[PDB]
Amino acid sequence: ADKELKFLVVDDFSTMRRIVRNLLKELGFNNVEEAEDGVDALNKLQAGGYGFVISDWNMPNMDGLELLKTIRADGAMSALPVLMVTAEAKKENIIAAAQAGASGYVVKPFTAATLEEKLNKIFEKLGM
Ligand SMILES: [Mn+2]
Ligand SMILES: [Xe]
Repeated sequence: ADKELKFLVVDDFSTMRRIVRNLLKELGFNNVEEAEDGVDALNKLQAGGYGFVISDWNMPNMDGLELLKTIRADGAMSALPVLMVTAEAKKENIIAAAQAGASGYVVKPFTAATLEEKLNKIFEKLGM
């Protein structure tokens, strides 16, 4: 995928945001920003330019499911790819997120390999 693609990384914990960001760097993506929750994320997406979103689920202000639903419901971002990266692993949460339009779902903890694999899976289906 285009190495200038702009990513938005969302999680309420810096450690994870940091892992994701560094991982993206390895893959060749430097246009990367961070957000700490749904609200903070929506504001930046409103700033335009974003082409991909990686997000956590449990976060104050607006959690990841809500963010996802909001992004898919907005005519201006509805197809924005959204990859869930969360510790929630119950099948019931995966269903909800998936039904809600998630482009992918990764469970924490995860390896460098797993992430890249999922990202490419999403690129592959969107022809990116
Ligand atoms: Mn969290
Ligand atoms: Xe994330």
